[PDB]
Amino acid sequence: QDALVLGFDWGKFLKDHSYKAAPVSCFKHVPLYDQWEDVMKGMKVEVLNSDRVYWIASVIQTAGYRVLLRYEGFENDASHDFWCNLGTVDVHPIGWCAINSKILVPPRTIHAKFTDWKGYLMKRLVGSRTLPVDFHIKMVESMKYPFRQGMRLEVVDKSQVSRTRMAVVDTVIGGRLRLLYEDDDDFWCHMWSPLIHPVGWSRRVGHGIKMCDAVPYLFKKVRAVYTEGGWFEEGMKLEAIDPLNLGNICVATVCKVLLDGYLMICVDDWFCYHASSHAIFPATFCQKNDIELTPPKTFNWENYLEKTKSKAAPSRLFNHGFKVGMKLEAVDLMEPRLICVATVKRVVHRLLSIHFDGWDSEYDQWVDCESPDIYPVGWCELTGYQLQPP
Repeated sequence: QDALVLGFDWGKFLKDHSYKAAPVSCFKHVPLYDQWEDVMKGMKVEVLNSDRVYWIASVIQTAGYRVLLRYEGFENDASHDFWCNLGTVDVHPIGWCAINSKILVPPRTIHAKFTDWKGYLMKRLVGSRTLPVDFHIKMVESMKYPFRQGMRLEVVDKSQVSRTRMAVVDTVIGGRLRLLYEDDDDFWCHMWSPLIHPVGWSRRVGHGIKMCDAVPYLFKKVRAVYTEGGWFEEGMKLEAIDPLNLGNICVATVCKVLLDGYLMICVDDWFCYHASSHAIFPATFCQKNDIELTPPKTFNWENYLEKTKSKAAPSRLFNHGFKVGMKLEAVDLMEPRLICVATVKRVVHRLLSIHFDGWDSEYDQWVDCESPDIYPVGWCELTGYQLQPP
């Protein structure tokens, strides 16, 4: 028992501490997102009986992809409750045993409760919901990814974030890509990462670049931006999450206007943000929202604009269910191969502060609520990815 070290168990973690998990419906980029919440408490499934025979269980609690199940017949007895990740093969809709010549057997723990188990189950199933038709089928289908090993793309260079660099796709897992540079070092991101781009992008838009190809339609397209009046102009001041230090929201400047609504932003090296990005904010955003602003190398915006003879980028140029204390799995964007137990520490409109459980607060990351680098509880289990414990 003590020999079998399988790593982090969300179940043992969440039971002890009465924690809430961000639900699957908060994450648009994950498997089963579009089939979810036809998952709810009291839903009935056929599952393996562990005390190959199956039995019926009911959802007591949900945490990301994982459901806490209670075998039918236990009623209020919670001592045999068990967790099930809904991305596994051995959870089924009611009726599945009948079509697959399988047999329903009560757990040995409660088998002597009733003689007429069939009648008991009938009374328990009247008006019950079960899993969708083709639920696991629609899931393995959504997890055939457009990005394949061998596809070439442009990725911002971690060592010089003001240029892109060529990379070949190496591994695809759950929409996450492992990248290898054209010229032992590697890079992990999500297929929706604003960091990756089709070949010919940088030259087209005016982005610095070090210097078969994945085609434009494989890549997440950005939002159109509407504004009455002028655009962003070089020299305009704002606030931006520092890409090199994601715990920090910094005093920043529009350093270059590129094509297609893209901007090179500098901290007062340059980094490209789209104008629709949620990682840029109008001057005084942090002050209005009780977020520590990182000043240039007692900061005050009016005084700064004055000392520097600058203007603030106008507010009109800038453009879910998460709650403080919710658990999730978060990429450590400083080492993106690592996905870790995390907690939502702050919710400020669209912005989340994600805290890595066990790690110091300096390691906290600001990310948008729709970031592709945060995942529900059970996600690493569902895809086969390794989760880092607290």
